[PDB]
Amino acid sequence: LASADWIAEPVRLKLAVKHKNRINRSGELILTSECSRYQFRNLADCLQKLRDMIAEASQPAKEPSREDAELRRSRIENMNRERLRKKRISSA
Amino acid sequence: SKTILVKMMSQAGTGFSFNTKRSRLREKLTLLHYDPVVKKKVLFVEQKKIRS
Amino acid sequence: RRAAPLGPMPNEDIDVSDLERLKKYRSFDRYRRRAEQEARKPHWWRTYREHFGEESGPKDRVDIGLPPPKVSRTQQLLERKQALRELRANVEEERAARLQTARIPLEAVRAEWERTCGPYHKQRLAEYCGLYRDLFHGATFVPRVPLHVAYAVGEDDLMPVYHGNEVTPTEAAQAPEVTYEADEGSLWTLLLTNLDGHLLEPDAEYVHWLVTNIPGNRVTEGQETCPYLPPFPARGSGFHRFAFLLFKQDKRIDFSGDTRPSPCYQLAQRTFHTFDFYKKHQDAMTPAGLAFFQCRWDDSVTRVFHQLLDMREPVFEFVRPPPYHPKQKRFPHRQPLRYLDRYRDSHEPTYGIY
Amino acid sequence: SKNLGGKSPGKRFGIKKMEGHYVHAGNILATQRHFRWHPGAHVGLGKNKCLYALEEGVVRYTKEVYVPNPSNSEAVDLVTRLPQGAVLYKTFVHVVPAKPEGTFKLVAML
Amino acid sequence: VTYFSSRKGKRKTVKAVIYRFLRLHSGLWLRRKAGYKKKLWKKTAARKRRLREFVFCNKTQSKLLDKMTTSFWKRRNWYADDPYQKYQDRTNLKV
Amino acid sequence: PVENEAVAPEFTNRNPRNLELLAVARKERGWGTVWPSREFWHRLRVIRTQHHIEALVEHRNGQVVVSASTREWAIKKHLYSTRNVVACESVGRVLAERCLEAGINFMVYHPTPWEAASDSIKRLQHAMTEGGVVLREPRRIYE
Amino acid sequence: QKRQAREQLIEECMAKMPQMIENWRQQQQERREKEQADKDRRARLQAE
RNA sequence: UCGGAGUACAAAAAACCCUCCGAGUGAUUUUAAUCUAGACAAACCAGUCAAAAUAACCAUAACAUCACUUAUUGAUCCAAAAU
Ligand SMILES: [Mg+2]
Ligand SMILES: [Mg+2]
Ligand SMILES: [Mg+2]
Ligand SMILES: [Mg+2]
Ligand SMILES: [Mg+2]
Repeated sequence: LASADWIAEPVRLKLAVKHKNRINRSGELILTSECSRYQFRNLADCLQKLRDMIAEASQPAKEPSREDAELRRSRIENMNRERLRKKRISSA
Repeated sequence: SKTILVKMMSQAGTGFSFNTKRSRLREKLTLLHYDPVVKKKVLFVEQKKIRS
Repeated sequence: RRAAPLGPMPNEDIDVSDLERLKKYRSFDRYRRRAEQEARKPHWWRTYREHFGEESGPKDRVDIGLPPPKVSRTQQLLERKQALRELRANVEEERAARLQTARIPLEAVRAEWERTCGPYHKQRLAEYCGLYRDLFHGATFVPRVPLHVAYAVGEDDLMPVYHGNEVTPTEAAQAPEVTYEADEGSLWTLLLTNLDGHLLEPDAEYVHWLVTNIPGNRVTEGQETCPYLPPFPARGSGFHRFAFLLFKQDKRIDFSGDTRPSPCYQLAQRTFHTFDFYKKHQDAMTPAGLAFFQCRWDDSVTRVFHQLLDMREPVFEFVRPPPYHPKQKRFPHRQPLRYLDRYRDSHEPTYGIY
Repeated sequence: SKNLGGKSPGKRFGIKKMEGHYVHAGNILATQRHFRWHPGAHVGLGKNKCLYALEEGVVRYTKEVYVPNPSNSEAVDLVTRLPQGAVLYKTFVHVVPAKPEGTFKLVAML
Repeated sequence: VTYFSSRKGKRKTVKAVIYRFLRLHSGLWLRRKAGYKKKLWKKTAARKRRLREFVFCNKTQSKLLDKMTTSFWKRRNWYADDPYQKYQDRTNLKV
Repeated sequence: PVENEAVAPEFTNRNPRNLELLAVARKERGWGTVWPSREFWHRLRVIRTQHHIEALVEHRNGQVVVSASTREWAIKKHLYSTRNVVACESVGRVLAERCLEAGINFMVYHPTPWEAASDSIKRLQHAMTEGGVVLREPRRIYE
Repeated sequence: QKRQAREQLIEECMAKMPQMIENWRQQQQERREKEQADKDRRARLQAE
């Protein structure tokens, strides 16, 4: 991702921030395809995912919409966790 | 106490009709049904009378 | 044919005749209490608990812990009745109670709870979370002495670590501060153990922070056997458990086999067994403190894996067993057309010879 | 003559899976006309009082206390008319799950 | 069934079978549930779905229909955008 | 290769709360003909005797996880008339903070129709909600 | 053209749908209220 | 022709121009969807259940309910509607 000079610096930064879950320790972004039995279709799926990520990072109107079905539990858990974290005592 | 069979057409624009049983001594029937075309609660009104 | 009952029948005690003179309950909740009391008894017939794992029913757990504090029952009861009387003598309390506008000193209530009955609730929570089963497998101890653990996540921001809390690895990257009341005549040892997260051995556990020969409360003054290592739960398997075990010891225990090097970044060297540790040093130390928290993967675990452990971050997932399908029939009678799709390897068209 | 209509085939209302039988999800454990066996753990109840396993496991039969729904007027009346020491008991059918919920498998080292 | 025709001497086929049945090349026969268009206002949604579903035939009925039909209807057809081309063949049948 | 690179792909998590917290654990669907429903992971039970009020959270196996009772000295010494509505809200708030400490955020409460309309237990539910513990345990993933 | 006409008619009929729903609810409520008032006044006049 | 009880006492099935009840539907609104594992029953045709996933209502149900609820029903073909 760092050495990929065919996309802009802000785009590279956005891919690094968003897709860090699929970035190797060597900095190599990795795309996976398993759907079809033909390597042609598998490579087509990989390239389509790459194009989609590039377009998503390039478009500036991304509102970062989030799902709610599986996010309410996370929100409640964070709420209740900082409810205990709110203790204010100096340390270190 | 004879009933009636009436075909109701959706008022959501799309053509979707369902048959329901109604009493003869009742007025023109109008209910709320589910239209699979639009997937919403839509008012249905009695359009035709088919079977006695 | 008939068979004699193998014990007393449930409703064979009350008299069938003369039901009018027999007292009856008129309350569904009262019947519910009676039924739940009956359902917990060891009946001689097949029951739900026997099939669904009552865990061998009663078990004589071995207690390895400090004796309970000795208090005068009569004096305690006298003081408690005196306090209740002096509280009830007030009239402002009565007015607040009737007007339903009265607050509670929650911090105080927690203080007395942890003082008098907190250890037992903590022990039963450890039982429910399975700490004893994986640390000693045959022994239970009551955390007689409170142990307050807290991480520092900022300049004025403190994350407490209670029993069963959830703590982020980013919040737990730094070493915590631990406090517990103790006189300046005793020695203590503190152990942070990662119960779940060992990649190789399911029955083993990791070390994170072992400090020994703590003089009273000043843990920083005591020597550290194992340097602190931040939690590193895997991305797939979440919600690992990390337990703080506090041992009170009489003698000054000195050892060389449990000592770790200064870096201590090898998972092979950081392999632990609390059962073996307590078997080796059982004569002196006695467990008296407990503090365990749950921990899941976050954005700092990958940094811990890469920079510190010098490895590749492993990623897991929660896979499910494949759906069960019966043996395929030559002529599936009255089955839908999609029957042939249940036994299809792939949704691609194979032309064998064409 | 005077008696008519007495002919009608049996409905096969009975028990399908006994105790110890290994069933899969959706298997009809037992069908009934009135409530003879009540569903318990991992056993769902159909609209026609039939009992079907919800998880793959082993079928068991137990005798357990019966606490009815408080909205069930008839059963609530029966309970409130029961004497002090009487507790209702019913035969419940359970499915004890065998396979675990799932497994944590390594996919890739990143 | 006319086993020997009077003109060609061949074996004839009954047209009702082909009008209301479909044969996959693997040997299976596909049919529609009887009564799927009758009195739909009187039937539950589950029953209507069950009637709408396509169903197969057992060995006896399959052999009967094979006897009634000729060899032209058991041939391999490669249609353009055939809905049942994926079902024409049988896979993973362990007998 | 690296000595630590060993993975043992069959990863086993012995934590009994792991699947419950991941919301993929097998909830006990079932009974349907008896009350209350046993499809949950943690259930809140409120016992209102004629002298004391107690509130428990119980696992599916029936074990008591976290309990707060007006019989406890800590609440008894700070509370008057351990049966009334202020006692009920007191025990509710104490159980709420104890559950937050224990790491339980979701429970189920199944009261009787006459109990749900009571003044004390409505206040207990409100106290739990304002203390941070939420009812309506989340649905199981791939139920 | 047929598809566009169908979509336009569907949109036109769906735009006014909440209005028709509220009108039908109001009509049914008025009908039941009038029936209740008639029954109540009949009972009241019969009582005297 | 269909259902309930006895014959047919305890898994299922089981006959008589055997003994008795019944059905060829009413009332009301919650007008009750799609897709799909796995099963019951069954000569065949038919009849029954149903987890997960989907769009709308509480953001916690939807199996329409009651009348012993079980029976209240009819295959192709062919005729008609607006498909
Ligand atoms: Mg005492
Ligand atoms: Mg009979
Ligand atoms: Mg017969
Ligand atoms: Mg069978
Ligand atoms: Mg579902």
